[PDB]
Amino acid sequence: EIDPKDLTFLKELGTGQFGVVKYGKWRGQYDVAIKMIKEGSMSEDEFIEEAKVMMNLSHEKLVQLYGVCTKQRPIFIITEYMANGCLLNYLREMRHRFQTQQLLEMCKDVCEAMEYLESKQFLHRDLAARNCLVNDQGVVKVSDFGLSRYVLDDEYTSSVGSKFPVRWSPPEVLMYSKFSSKSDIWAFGVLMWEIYSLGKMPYERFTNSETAEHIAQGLRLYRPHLASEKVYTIMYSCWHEKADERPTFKILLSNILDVMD
Amino acid sequence: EIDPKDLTFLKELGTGQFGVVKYGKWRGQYDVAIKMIKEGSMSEDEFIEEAKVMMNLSHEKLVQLYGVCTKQRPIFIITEYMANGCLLNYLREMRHRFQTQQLLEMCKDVCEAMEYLESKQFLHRDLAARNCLVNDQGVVKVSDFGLSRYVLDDEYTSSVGSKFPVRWSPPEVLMYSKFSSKSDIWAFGVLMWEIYSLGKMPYERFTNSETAEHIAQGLRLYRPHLASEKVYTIMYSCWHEKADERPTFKILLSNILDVMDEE
Amino acid sequence: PSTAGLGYGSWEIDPKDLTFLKELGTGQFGVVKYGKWRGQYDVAIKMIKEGSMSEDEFIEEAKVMMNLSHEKLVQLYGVCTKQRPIFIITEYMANGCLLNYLREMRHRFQTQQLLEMCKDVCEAMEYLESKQFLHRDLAARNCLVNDQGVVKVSDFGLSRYVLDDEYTSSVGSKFPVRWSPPEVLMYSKFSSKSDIWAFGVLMWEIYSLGKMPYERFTNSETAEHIAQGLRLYRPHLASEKVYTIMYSCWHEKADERPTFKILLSNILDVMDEE
Amino acid sequence: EIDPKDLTFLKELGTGQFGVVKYGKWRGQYDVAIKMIKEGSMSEDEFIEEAKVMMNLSHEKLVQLYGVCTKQRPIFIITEYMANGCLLNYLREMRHRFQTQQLLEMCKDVCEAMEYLESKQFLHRDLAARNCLVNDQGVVKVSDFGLSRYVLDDEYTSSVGSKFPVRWSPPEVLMYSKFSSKSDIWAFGVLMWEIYSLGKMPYERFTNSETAEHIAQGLRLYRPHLASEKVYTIMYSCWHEKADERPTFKILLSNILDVMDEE
Ligand SMILES: */C=C/C(=O)Nc1cc(Nc2cc(-c3cccc(NC(=O)c4ccc(C(C)(C)C)cc4)c3C)cn(C)c2=O)ccc1C(=O)N1CCOCC1
Ligand SMILES: */C=C\C(=O)Nc1cc(Nc2cc(-c3cccc(NC(=O)c4ccc(C(C)(C)C)cc4)c3C)cn(C)c2=O)ccc1C(=O)N1CCOCC1
Ligand SMILES: */C=C\C(=O)Nc1cc(Nc2cc(-c3cccc(NC(=O)c4ccc(C(C)(C)C)cc4)c3C)cn(C)c2=O)ccc1C(=O)N1CCOCC1
Ligand SMILES: */C=C\C(=O)Nc1cc(Nc2cc(-c3cccc(NC(=O)c4ccc(C(C)(C)C)cc4)c3C)cn(C)c2=O)ccc1C(=O)N1CCOCC1
Repeated sequence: EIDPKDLTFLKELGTGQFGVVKYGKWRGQYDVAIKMIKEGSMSEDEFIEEAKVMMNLSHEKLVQLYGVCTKQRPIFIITEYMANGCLLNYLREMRHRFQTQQLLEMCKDVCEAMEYLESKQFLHRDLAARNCLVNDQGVVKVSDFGLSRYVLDDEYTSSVGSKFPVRWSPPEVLMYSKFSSKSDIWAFGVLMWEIYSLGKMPYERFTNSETAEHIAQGLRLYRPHLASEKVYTIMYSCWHEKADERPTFKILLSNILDVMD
Repeated sequence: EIDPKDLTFLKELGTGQFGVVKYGKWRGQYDVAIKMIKEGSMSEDEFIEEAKVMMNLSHEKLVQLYGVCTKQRPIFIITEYMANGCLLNYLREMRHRFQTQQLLEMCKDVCEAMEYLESKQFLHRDLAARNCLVNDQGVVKVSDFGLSRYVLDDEYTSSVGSKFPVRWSPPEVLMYSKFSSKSDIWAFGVLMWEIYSLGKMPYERFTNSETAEHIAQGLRLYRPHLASEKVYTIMYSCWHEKADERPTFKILLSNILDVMDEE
Repeated sequence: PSTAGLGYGSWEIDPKDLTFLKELGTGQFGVVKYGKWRGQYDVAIKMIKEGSMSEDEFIEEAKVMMNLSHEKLVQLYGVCTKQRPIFIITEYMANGCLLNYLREMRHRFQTQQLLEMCKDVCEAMEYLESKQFLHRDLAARNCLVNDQGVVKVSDFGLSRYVLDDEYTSSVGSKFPVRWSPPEVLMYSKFSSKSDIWAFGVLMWEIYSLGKMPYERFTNSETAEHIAQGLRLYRPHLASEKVYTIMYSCWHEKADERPTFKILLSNILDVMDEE
Repeated sequence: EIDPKDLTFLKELGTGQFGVVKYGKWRGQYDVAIKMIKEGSMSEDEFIEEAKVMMNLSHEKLVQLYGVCTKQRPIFIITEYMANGCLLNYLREMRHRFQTQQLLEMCKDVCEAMEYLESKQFLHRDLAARNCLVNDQGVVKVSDFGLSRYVLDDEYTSSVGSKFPVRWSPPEVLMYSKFSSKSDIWAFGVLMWEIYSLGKMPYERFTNSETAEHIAQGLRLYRPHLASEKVYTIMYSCWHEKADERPTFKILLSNILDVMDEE
């Protein structure tokens, strides 16, 4: 719960699924991003009671949420800042000409966060590159975890809506709307592909409708040019037909660790 | 050698590095493709002189040489016709909608062919999907083997020419132009990638001179969409930096089969 | 970028009203699919792949294209630009590519049928010529057939927007060398008259029932030799009267080539002569 | 058309209805302000095809449009640069404390501009001190005249919108969306009130809904303290309920000129 005395508004980050997001300083001290929830976008009545659970999710590879402004419509959601912005925007730029070692740490940065969330029995529900944000330390973090539950937008919420993350959804979500820890695993593997493909669109020559059938039909994404054969086996592992035969994040962390050292 | 009196020139099959290619009937029964070897394209003495070592080569998966015509200028080279045409054009097509089991088998037909050459100590020196043709039965065959030896274009034979097969070549060729079966091995792996990717150009967004630097800095290609985790493993194995650590075609054919038992 | 603020109107289609049904193959801009719009209309939908198109240029300028309406053009319904990839939505031609249709030895024409195909295209081209719009890649591969067997011209003026160096440059692998006049090959001088040159070649493609022009030569050899005045011979199933029309398209001097209007008049005269 | 290669982007000047505006220089010389038009904020096709009429509007007291950059996105609109910024701020300074003569001279500058637009059958349609700028010479000039027509925002275009200029609109605009020379006249009187009140908001203790209701009941702005009776008579003449009894900018300029000789 953040009083707005601390809150200065400096520059705007973008307008997101919940409307406008801003960056400033909270406490004239700790740099923040500032979600200014647009009215009617969010199930705030749902969000408020949860919010304790969400505030008690602490990890260094998570974009922590410092607090809320509940004594206003809009509500303000305050998060830590990532000054290097979108993972996707970052991945695409070849100016780094990113090293393979780099991309792998980037997967590790995420797996770390997801392992924590997994042990918290907490689901992202929408794990993608776009929902990852990079900081001044070149460190990538997971954002907007479990906030999908409160989206009021029929295109987003619905499995055939314009906004539903079909390309990150496992066989079961697409069919039975069955979200589990393992549906989180399916998305992480696709993120891994996004990272290795340096910002390429998954299934880019398929539409959302077509993607959703051929996922059932059994086909899968490529091994991106920069992935080793092992590095691929790890991502592909996320993609087992039966969800109970996919690894946990914990498992994926060990496989990833093996590869580095 | 063939009597040119037994060749009838029918349709066109386009043009090649030594010029035009035709299709015809040899003796009026064997349907054949004739190369006509244009002026200055080929090292002509130092062709027919080895030719018997290219001629005597026979395998189910190589496109068969039938002969030549050398008493005449330009010389003819007479080869087995392939209906289903270019691997690279065959591959791309929607009408096939290629099954992954279909790609690996096509990888098997190519590897079988390469292994036989390996046995007979015969380099190809330009292996790629552009250099494979498809018969009526969707059988893949490798052609034009050894012909890179006699080519009289510098752009083709010079590492940096605007023809040189840069995207299909190993570090030891790109930097010191050293050819063995292992640079023929490097070529197969890229070919697998071509097949699994349905006709994508390798290293598409890098130019030939750029790629020639980049592969020489350690990196490679993306295992294609339809490429399995184990399937990539084979194709990758071909791209070892030290040529010794790359596999033989004989091992590859086994590895492919062992995926074949399962997949 | 998108179409907002540009006054496209109904040309900016809401993709929610699109159904995707089958793949149709790939072109220079990537995948194309077949589908329905509003549950009522057969369409083809291009999905513009990344890096393939000068999207900013296309969007600013595409209102001219959308306003092209002729029964012999494969007309554009509209675009979806509030998203990526962009969708280009056009009418569906059920009988597909012209060359396969011609090459179909399963179908055997009267020659009068081939001339009618030439007329259809000429009519499409005369219209474009009237609107001062260059097609820039007229070729049989870029012609489609409806279920009445009518031939229509596709993908006019979209060449402007390709980013592939090899397609754009006259020295490139994908450039339409066999359909280009000397002034295009030597000087990159595009005009209504390069479209005329191409049309003559297209007529040759039709009357040869789908042969590739100059195919004994490479792209670079063809370029060199045309500049040396090489011209295509008369297809066997082509009369001298017909051959004369296509041949007229190939005068070395652009100014001496006919207009599409002149060509249409010539084609009608042959039809009506005999 | 302006070649943007000729333009430098040297300072940001905040954000308007169409988005960001920046300070810059044109061809090394001219000081310029550049509107970078936000996508979907403007009906750009409509503006462009009438834009010539605007460009040619030439008067000393108008913020001159110099040109446009449209072979692009975002589109640019390039104008004269005004150093002392928006009038409303300038007025709200006792850092500058005006004589009343300065205030009247401000009214005359605007009235001169309006008389010219009025002569061109061109409506401003959003005249207010917010849309008036002051150059380094202390001249007030009218800005963004006619650009209201091209706004894509129902909040601004709708009479009951949150952004609509309710406080500057005559009853026939509020009731009937009837814009004319006479609507610009009413707005001008409100603008004179803004000037003499040193930037107070008109009808301050009423909301837009209240203001509309009440002006139809005949509520009128009171005489600002620095405004003489003769000046108040002039602004008030702007506010007749019946549009055809409001003066012209020609008549208003004459009255202002008369006060200046005498007062
Ligand atoms: C107002 C604070 C101030 O002093 N600003 C300032 C301005 C200038 N010069 C200047 C500014 C602008 C400008 C900048 C932003 C936004 C707009 N408005 C629009 O673009 C716009 C208005 C209305 C409409 C409607 C269609 C009517 C709704 C549409 C768009 C404008 C106009 C434009 N020009 C040409 C300028 O010259 C300079 C300096 C300042 C300033 O900040 N200071 C001046 C000196 O003391 C320091 C502060
Ligand atoms: C790809 C754009 C980008 O890189 N932006 C960017 C961000 C940034 N820092 C941060 C931005 C945000 C932020 C801003 C706008 C919108 C959102 N998203 C949501 O609000 C949101 C998303 C998804 C959901 C669901 C629940 C999953 C559906 C809900 C809400 C966000 C997150 C947030 N934080 C914490 C940021 O730190 C900095 C800089 C940029 C940027 O544009 N660039 C930086 C790199 O170079 C310049 C470009
Ligand atoms: C993809 C179009 C296609 O299908 N072509 C096609 C091929 C075909 N069968 C044969 C083609 C050739 C042939 C034709 C031209 C050029 C070459 N290459 C060379 O001559 C050559 C290549 C490389 C080198 C080096 C050594 C690398 C330098 C030298 C020379 C070739 C090989 C040859 N043979 C023997 C063929 O059988 C038949 C038919 C087609 C074809 O046009 N179609 C296929 C069926 O549908 C209709 C269209
Ligand atoms: C020859 C195969 C065939 O018949 N295909 C076919 C097509 C069809 N109808 C349509 C196809 C397309 C279409 C599909 C893919 C790619 C393209 N090309 C481009 O998008 C393109 C072309 C040129 C350019 C430049 C810029 C000029 C270089 C860019 C892009 C096209 C055009 C489009 N429309 C509108 C179609 O209607 C229907 C059916 C078939 C087909 O498979 N058959 C025909 C009927 O018998 C069965 C087989």
